[PDB]
Amino acid sequence: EVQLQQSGPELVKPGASVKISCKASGYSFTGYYMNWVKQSPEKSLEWIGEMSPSTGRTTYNQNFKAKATLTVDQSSSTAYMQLKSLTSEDSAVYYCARSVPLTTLIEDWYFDVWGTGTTVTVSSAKTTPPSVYPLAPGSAANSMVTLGCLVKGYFPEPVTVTWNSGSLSSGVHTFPAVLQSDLYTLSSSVTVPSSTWPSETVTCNVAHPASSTKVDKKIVPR
Amino acid sequence: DIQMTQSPASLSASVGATVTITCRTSENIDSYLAWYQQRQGKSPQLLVYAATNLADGVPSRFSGSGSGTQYSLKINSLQSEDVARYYCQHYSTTPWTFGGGTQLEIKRADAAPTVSIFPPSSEQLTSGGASVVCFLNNFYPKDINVKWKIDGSERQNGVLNSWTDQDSKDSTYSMSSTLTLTKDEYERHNSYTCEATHKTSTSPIVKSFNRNE
Repeated sequence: EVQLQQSGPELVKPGASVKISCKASGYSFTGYYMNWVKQSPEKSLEWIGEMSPSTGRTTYNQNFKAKATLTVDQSSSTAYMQLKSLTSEDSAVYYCARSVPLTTLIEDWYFDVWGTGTTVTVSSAKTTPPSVYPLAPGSAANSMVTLGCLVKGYFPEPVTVTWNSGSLSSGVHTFPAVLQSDLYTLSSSVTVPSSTWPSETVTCNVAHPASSTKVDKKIVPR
Repeated sequence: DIQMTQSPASLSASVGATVTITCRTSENIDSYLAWYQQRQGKSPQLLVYAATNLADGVPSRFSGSGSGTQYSLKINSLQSEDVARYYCQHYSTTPWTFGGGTQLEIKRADAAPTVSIFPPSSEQLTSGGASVVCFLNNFYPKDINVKWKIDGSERQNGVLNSWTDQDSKDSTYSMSSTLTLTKDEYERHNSYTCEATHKTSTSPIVKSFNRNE
């Protein structure tokens, strides 16, 4: 029931600013503190600061005092965080997180509900759409066959991949993207019974929201 | 800033095992401590607060203990859904800080990789590029090393590798390795080899194709 819907992924230039949103549902929004946490690519967690949605009152981690500003909109049950003068250090996933009610005498300051997360990328690298390449065998008739898609030369993350519009999900391995020279490569493999391919259609579907692109690639033999 | 040091960095145990993760603090934090779980690709969830209080809805196989500068999270009868990173956090004096995390994996029986290799697509060759891809799927343990050989000579430049996280059904790992060349250098050669070392084979695992043969 309690949910914290955050805003979408961001690509920002190494001088600019960004404002992240956190929409609350299933509880009295102004009744509980709201916190913000950074998660570096190295998967370390850093507490940025806390805001009271009720009184506007605020406490910062001094390391973020120059970087972060926390704001509120009570009418829409939404908390905000702006990050100023961004550098590579600021590329991270940012979470909003609910703590205890404002009426607690108890000394328990835990984060009991975490937001959906907002991935922030800061770089001067250009948004580039993916090339999608089919991976098919040249062996004819194993009882299982492995097919794949190679998604190359795109920026920024994320790309998402499905097989047969998500209806083919068992035996799929979609691999983490690897950055080289400001462009990503990702691959995905799918293993199917050899009785079903090539007699039946297998297609990888690739989405790259940043560049407004969706690609379908049917895997054909040879 | 209170330093929070977790150990071990990585833990591997069988389904049904009891496991303990430790969090050591730079100050007596008087049990003002929380534990969180975070599964791959997901937001963290609260497990334990005040060092020993189980958060509601959390499975009872989880427990916390500690005092002074040493705190522990314990999982009785480890389950495959417990594969995740675990973090401790203090709330004693500002600023609140977190440990570096502990990653838990399920220990299972050794599993040999299923290896598939793919020449460049005709589509890519039209761009003047050529990627050869090797999949090494559903193996255990995670430790693997991949080398590329072209006409028998090891090639290191232009190789990109990535690993999946542990599979929630079968507890294996998979790996992908892509060697990218130019269409021109790709066409100067015949034999393309993906070669792996893994504990399930005494000798190197060799997967090749001949361009073309």
